[PDB]
Amino acid sequence: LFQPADVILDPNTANPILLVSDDQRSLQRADERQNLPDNPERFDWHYCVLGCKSFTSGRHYWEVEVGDRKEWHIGVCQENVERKCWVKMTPENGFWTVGLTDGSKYRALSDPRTKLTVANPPQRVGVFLDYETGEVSFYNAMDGSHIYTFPHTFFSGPLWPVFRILTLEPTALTICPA
Amino acid sequence: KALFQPADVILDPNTANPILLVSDDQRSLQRADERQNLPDNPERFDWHYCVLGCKSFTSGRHYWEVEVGDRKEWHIGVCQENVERKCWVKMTPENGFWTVGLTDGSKYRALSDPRTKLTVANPPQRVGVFLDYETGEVSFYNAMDGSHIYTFPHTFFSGPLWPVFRILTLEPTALTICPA
Amino acid sequence: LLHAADVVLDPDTAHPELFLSEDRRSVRRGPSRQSIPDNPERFDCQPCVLGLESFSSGRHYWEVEVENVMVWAVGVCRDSVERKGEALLVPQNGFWTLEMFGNQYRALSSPEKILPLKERLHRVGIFLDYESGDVSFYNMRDRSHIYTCPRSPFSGPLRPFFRLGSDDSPLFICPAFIGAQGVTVPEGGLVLHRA
Amino acid sequence: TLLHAADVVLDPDTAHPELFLSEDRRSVRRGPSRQSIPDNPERFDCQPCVLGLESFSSGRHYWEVEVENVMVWAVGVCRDSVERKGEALLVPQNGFWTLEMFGNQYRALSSPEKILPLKERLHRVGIFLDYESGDVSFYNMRDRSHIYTCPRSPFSGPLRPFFRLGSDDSPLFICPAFIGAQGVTVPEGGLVLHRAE
Ligand SMILES: C/C(=C\COP(=O)(O)OP(=O)(O)O)CO
Ligand SMILES: C/C(=C\COP(=O)(O)OP(=O)(O)O)CO
Repeated sequence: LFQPADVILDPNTANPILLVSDDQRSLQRADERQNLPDNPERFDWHYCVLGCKSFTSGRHYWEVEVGDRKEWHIGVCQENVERKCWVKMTPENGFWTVGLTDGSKYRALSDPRTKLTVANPPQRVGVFLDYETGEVSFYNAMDGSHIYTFPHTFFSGPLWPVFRILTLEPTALTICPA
Repeated sequence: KALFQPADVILDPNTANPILLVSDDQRSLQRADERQNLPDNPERFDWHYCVLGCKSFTSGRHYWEVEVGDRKEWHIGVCQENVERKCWVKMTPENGFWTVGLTDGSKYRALSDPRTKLTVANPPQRVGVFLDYETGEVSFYNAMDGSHIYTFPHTFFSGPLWPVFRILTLEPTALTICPA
Repeated sequence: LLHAADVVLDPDTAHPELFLSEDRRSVRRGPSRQSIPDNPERFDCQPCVLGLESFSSGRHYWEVEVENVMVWAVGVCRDSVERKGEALLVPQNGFWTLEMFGNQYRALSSPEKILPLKERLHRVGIFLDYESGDVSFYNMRDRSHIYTCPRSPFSGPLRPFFRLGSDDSPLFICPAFIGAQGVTVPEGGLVLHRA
Repeated sequence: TLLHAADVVLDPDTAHPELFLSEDRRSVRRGPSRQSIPDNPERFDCQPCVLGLESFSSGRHYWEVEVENVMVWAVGVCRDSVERKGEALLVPQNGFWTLEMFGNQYRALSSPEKILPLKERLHRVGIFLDYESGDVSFYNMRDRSHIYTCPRSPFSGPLRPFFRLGSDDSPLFICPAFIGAQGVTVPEGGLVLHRAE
């Protein structure tokens, strides 16, 4: 009921500290920000990178291999978001994201941040989008557990898969191919 | 036939450090709490708390008297037009600064390299600066009793010379130039 | 690039019962009181005083001594503040501060968000990153982190904020290091310069 | 006019073989052995020193250094041009404006004549630099008190932070500049007592 999406990371949107794999599937972090041009599409403050392809309508889904990562946040964002200074990643600011911080605190990046009580920490999360209905939901791609879903909102403009990592840990954030 | 030319020195506000306060008659000099917001034109001493006169000396003998009074800190004399004004330089004749003065209310010094410790019998309330461009003389006297204070080693003067005044402390007594 | 801000208070902004020093780098509350004109640029009911220089960009920080002071509240506020009346100095009104009350430290200066500090602070730092909504406080004894306020979207210029509810002892603002500025350096250098 | 709290990071290419740097390059120890490293022209070979990375040629900058439990240390500013090889004295004529602890005393300009009569033991020392003023000062960061200002110097060239570790007891910590909650999630209740690595 949701079209599988072949998502790849767009390095030109990557924060100067984020490392995009050669296949544009894995996402790591460096010790310090890299000397890269500050093109208007690149994220400068938030440790965020987008996909290469957007979604203007339909029902799409992709699965993210979060693995052992003790910090990660995934979701979607409007194209008209601010990428050069700090914005509170919130549906009001065009950000529909969930994730994990500190290895145990699962939260939905809303305002206020909704504290999720995940029974079993997911090793692979599935992001589900539904433009015309305004539904953003995240599931445990392994055992199908519903993690969280955002309230219905009327989407404006295109949507891009957004990925944010803050820590420098061994295990990387990889996107599962479709 | 005249012995020297008495200089009617008035302070140039366009050269004064942003921390200095030039009077309305351009005769008295005072300091401020923090620097003013004045443009950093080339003629302004941005680092040293210095101020120049308005007219220079290209030749001849000149003399003027400065009222120092109860001031605990002051330094006066002459300097060349090409002196460094935008960063610190040691105010010595080597750097184009012929200056003497008082610090800590008691230690009189001729600002040379190294600074010369001066022994002053009677603390001068009014100092006279004598300049002889032809013989390279820069001399300082006690204007009240005419007694000599210090004379710099005579030098070959290059470029015009400016009356320069430097104060580092904020205090009630001001550095005042006595009119001709 | 971090800026070590040299914060001097603005007597316009100041309160009619706070008494600034001549350098305007200290403030104290005594029995006598000012009776200055309550213009729109100032505070009247709640004891406050603001720094003149207001920031609109970059990273800035400054230190404040609060030794032997019972009740204080240091932080950062906007330049588009409310200055009349007695509203709550809570992030919603544009005031992010760190305070002491009842021998306790409270974040956001609201009674239930109390900070669990294991030692009394004698000199705190106030950090500000404009492009990050970052207003942080530091324990300058070990330069350790104390508290970072909930990230605020900054509209216009902000300026240092100071509030004293303690009559006992003055609140000191640490000036930026000036080196040997305005002071004669001898041939051997200055040793243990004081004043 | 404006003071810049510097974020100093050591340069391992200038680090003496007996100096062991941490992974963040913000602290250094004197190890029991040598590292068997190349003797590149940037590295000190006889005196145990290491410089900061970014150099200064104008403006006001300062950095704090934790020197607690270090018996023989020397910190300050040096010229980018100073000779790395040899055992030349760390004096201003050679391009070193340094504050040193030697023989359980404090010596300015690394001179036995200029002993600093401090009665408090230094734990965090701030190194002040004002290029246009020729000013290299030092401060006791416990009380923010003044320690010593070196004789004014026409620098004429880029200047770099200088560090000499002479003991093997305890490391030399160069305190990083405050970065607030950079790269850290501030919770809804605010970030309380952050301790990082
Ligand atoms: C450090 C950083 C973002 C942290 O943002 P926040 O501090 O607002 O925390 P969160 O509510 O999880 O978004 C760069 O992406
Ligand atoms: C602070 C200052 C000048 C101090 O210069 P110096 O440090 O060379 O001291 P002095 O020998 O009296 O000239 C500004 O005029």
